[PDB]
Amino acid sequence: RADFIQFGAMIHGVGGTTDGWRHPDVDPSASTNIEFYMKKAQTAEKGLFSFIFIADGLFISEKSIPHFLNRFEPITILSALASVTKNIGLVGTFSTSFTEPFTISRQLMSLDHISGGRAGWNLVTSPQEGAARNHSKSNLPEHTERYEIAQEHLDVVRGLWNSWEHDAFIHNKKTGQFFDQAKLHRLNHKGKYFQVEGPLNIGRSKQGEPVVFQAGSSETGRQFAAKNADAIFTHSNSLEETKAFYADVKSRAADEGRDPSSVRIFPGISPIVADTEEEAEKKYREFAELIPIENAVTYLAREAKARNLTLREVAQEMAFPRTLFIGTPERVASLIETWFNAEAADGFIVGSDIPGTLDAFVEKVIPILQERGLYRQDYRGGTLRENLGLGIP
Amino acid sequence: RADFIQFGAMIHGVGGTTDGWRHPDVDPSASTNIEFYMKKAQTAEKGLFSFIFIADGLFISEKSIPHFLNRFEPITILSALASVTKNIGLVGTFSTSFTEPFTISRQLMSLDHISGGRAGWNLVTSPQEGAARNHSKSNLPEHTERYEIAQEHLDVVRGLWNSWEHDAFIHNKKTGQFFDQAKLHRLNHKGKYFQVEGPLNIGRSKQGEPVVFQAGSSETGRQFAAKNADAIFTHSNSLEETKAFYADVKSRAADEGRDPSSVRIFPGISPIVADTEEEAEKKYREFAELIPIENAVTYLAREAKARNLTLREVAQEMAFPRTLFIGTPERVASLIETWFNAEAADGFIVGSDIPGTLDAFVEKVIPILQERGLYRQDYRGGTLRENLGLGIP
Ligand SMILES: Cc1cc2nc3c(=O)[nH]c(=O)nc-3n(C[C@H](O)[C@H](O)[C@H](O)COP(=O)(O)O)c2cc1C
Ligand SMILES: Cc1cc2nc3c(=O)[nH]c(=O)nc-3n(C[C@H](O)[C@H](O)[C@H](O)COP(=O)(O)O)c2cc1C
Ligand SMILES: OC[C@H]1O[C@H](O)[C@H](O)[C@@H](O)[C@@H]1O
Ligand SMILES: OC[C@H]1O[C@H](O)[C@H](O)[C@@H](O)[C@@H]1O
Repeated sequence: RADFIQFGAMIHGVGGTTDGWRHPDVDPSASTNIEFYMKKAQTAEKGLFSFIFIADGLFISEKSIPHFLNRFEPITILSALASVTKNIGLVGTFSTSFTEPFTISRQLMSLDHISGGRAGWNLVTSPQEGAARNHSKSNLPEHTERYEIAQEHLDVVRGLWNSWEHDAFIHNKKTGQFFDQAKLHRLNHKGKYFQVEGPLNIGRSKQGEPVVFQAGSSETGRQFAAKNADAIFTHSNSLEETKAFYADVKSRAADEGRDPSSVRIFPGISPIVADTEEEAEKKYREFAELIPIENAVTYLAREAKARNLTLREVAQEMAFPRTLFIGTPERVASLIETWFNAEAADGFIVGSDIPGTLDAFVEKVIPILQERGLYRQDYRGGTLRENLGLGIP
Repeated sequence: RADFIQFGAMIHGVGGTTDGWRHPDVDPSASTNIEFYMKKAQTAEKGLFSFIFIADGLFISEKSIPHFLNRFEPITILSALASVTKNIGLVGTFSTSFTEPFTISRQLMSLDHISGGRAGWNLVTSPQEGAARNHSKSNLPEHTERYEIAQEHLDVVRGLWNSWEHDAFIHNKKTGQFFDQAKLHRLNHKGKYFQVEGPLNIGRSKQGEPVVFQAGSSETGRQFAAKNADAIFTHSNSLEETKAFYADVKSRAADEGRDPSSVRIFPGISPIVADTEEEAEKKYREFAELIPIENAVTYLAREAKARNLTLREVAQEMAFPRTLFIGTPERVASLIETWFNAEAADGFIVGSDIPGTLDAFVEKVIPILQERGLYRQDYRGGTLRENLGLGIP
C-alpha cells in the first residue's frame, strides 16, 4: 500500500455505555470536564493522530446513556482544544437538519482560522425524531428528503466558504485597498430548502476550507458520501462487511467522476490493548460485569455461541460486546495491519472508553506500526488536509 | 459608591473604522489572528477586567468596514480564549433572530462549562436587513415583533439552562444511579415563535447559567433590558445623556420588581491615554489623518465648532471623532471616576482600536483607580457573576 495508515481519536467523555462509568478508574464527570478532553487530545497528538473526533446528538430522555445527558457541544470544545494542541485535526459532528448553513459555515471556518487549518465537519443528517421537537418542528423529513436537504445545505456551506479567494485580502496600506473587489463572490442561492445571498464574513483558511467527513451507511447515504465526502466513518462488525463497504463506496466515487484515493474510509474500533492476552481479557471483564444482570437478561430476551458461556455471560456480552481488537500490542497491530492490507480501511477512528486504552494504544501499538513502515514518524504538516493526504480545493 | 468600578475589553480586531488599518502599528490581519486576540485578552485579564466582549454581525457588502469583511465568529473565538485565560468573563454577541434557542442555549452553556463559569451572552435582536437574506428569510420582523421574539427566545434559552438542577448529577457508582430523575425538568415549550420539548443535554455550570448582557437603547429596548438583563451596554455621547439612560433604566427595573443594583450599566469608551496631552493628541491625529479626505468631505456634505478648525480637520473629525477620554492617565482616570460618581456608569466597555491603548490603559490608568480605592487589587473569584457582583440564580 503506497499510503500510510491513519488514526483519529474519538473523545466520548464518560463513554458509549450505560454503566461503564461505574468502574473505579472512570471519572463520572468526564463528559463536562475540560481536563479530560485536553489530556486525551494531547495523547492522540502524541501518537500523531490525524484528528480528534467529537460525535453529537440533539435529543435525550431519562433512559439515554449518561454521556448524552450532560456533555460539551462540539464546536465549543473543539475551539477550546484548538488552543492547547498543535497539529491534530478537529472534527465535529453537526446536523444539516437544524442549523442554518450560514451559522455553521461561519463557525467551522472560524475554527479553521483559529487552528490554522485543522477543522473537519462530520456531516450528519440526524436520526433522533425528538430532535425535531427541540428545534421547533413536528417531525423529521422522511429519509430521502433528509439527504436531499443535506446536499443543498452542504452546497451552500461550500459556496459560502468560497465567498473569498485565497488571495483576495490584499491589504495595501499605501493604496488603501484592503481587498480585491473582483475576488469576492456573492453566493446568491435561492434553493428549495435554503435561500442565502452571501457573501460569507470570513475568508479562506490555511487549508482552504474544512474537510468533510460523513457517517452514512444506507444506499442513499453511501451515495451521498461517495459523492461529497473527504472521509467516511463506518462500522467494523466484521472484516468482510467492512471490505464490502470499502469496495462499494470507492466504486461509487469513481461513478461520480472522483479519484477514489481522494475518499478516505475510517471504520471505528475500540481496542483493549494489554501486555498479555489475560490482562486485556480482565479489563474487558471488569467492564462487562458492571451492568446489573437483571437489566442485561431482559434486553437479551429479544447466533450460535455455546462456547462454554453461562446465560449471565451471554447477557453481559450483549450489554458490552467484545472487540476483535482485544489483547496484545502485536495482535492488535497485526489485525489493524491486515484490515488495511485487505482494503477494509485507510485508517481507523479509535474509541477509548475504557481507561488506559488510548494511552496504551499510542504507547504500545503505534511504535510497532511505525517500526513496520505503516505509520509515519512525525506529522506531515499543520493542516488536516496535509496530514490526511488531501489536496486543497 | 459602595461598589467598585468595572471594565470589559471589547476586542474588535482591526477596529471599527474604514481606514485605521492603514496605520503602521496595525496588523491588517488582526481580525482573523488568534495571537492578537490572545494577547489582548491576557492584557485585559492582567488589568483585572471582568470580561472580554466580542461584538458581531451577520451581513456584509463590499462597502462594509474591513473588520466585518473577515473575522472570527464569537463562540469559536471565546472558546479558544477560554483555554488561555484564567478568570476573565467571555461575553459574546448572538442574535435572537436567526438561531434556534437550543443551539445557542447549548453553545453558551458548553462555553460556561469549558471556562468554569465565565460565559456571558450579549443578546441582540439584530438590525441588518440583509441578514435575513443570509438565513433563508425575505425580511426582518418589524421592530416590536423583533423584541417579542427575543423575549420568547430568551425565556426558552433560560428554561433549557434549567433542564437540570445544580445537584441533579449524583453519580452513585455503588447504586448505579447517575442522576436524580426528580431533578430533571422537561421544558415542553409550545410558544408562538418556538416549540421546544427539552430537556437540555448539559447541566448547570459553576455560575449556574451564563450572564445576560443587552445593548438595546430604544423605548422597547430599554424596557426589555431593564426586564431581562444582568448588564446593559450603552453609548457615551455625553455625560448627561448617559446619566439619563442610567436613571431611566434603573428606574424601569424597579418597575419590574427588580433590585436595580442587580442591573449593571456599561457605556463604551475608547480612551487614548498618553504621558502628555500632546502625545495623546498626536496619536489621535495620526489615525484621524488616515482617511482620504476626498471620502471625508463628502460624507460630511450631509453643530457650531469654529475652533480654528479647517474644513479638512472637520471632515476628518467626522470620519473619526475624538473621545472625551483623551490624554493623560489622571485625566482619563478622573473622567472615568466622575462619570461613575455621577451615576452614568457602573463600569465601562473599553475599545482599544488604536495600538497601545489597551496596554496603556491597563498599565497607567488602572493603578490610579486602584490607588484611589475605586478598583480592586485582585479578581474577586473565578466566575463572571462573582466578579460582576451578581448572585447565582
Ligand atoms: C464513527 C461513526 C460516528 C458516528 N457519529 C454519529 C454522530 O455523531 N451523530 C449521529 O447522529 N450519528 C452518528 N453516526 C451514525 C450514523 O448516523 C450511522 O452509522 C448511519 O450512517 C445512519 O445513516 P444512513 O441511514 O443515512 O446511512 C456515526 C457512525 C459512525 C460509524
Ligand atoms: C457596547 C455596545 C455594543 C454593541 N454591539 C452590537 C453588536 O455586537 N451587534 C449588533 O448588531 N448591535 C450592537 N450594538 C448596537 C445596538 O444594537 C444599539 O446600540 C441599539 O440598542 C439598537 O437597538 P434598539 O433599537 O432595540 O434599542 C451595540 C451597542 C453598544 C452600545
Ligand atoms: O445522541 C445520539 C447520537 O449521538 C452520539 O454521539 C452517537 O455517536 C450517535 O450514533 C447517536 O445517534
Ligand atoms: O456587523 C454589524 C454590527 O456588528 C458590529 O460588531 C457592531 O458593534 C454593531 O453595532 C453592528 O451593528
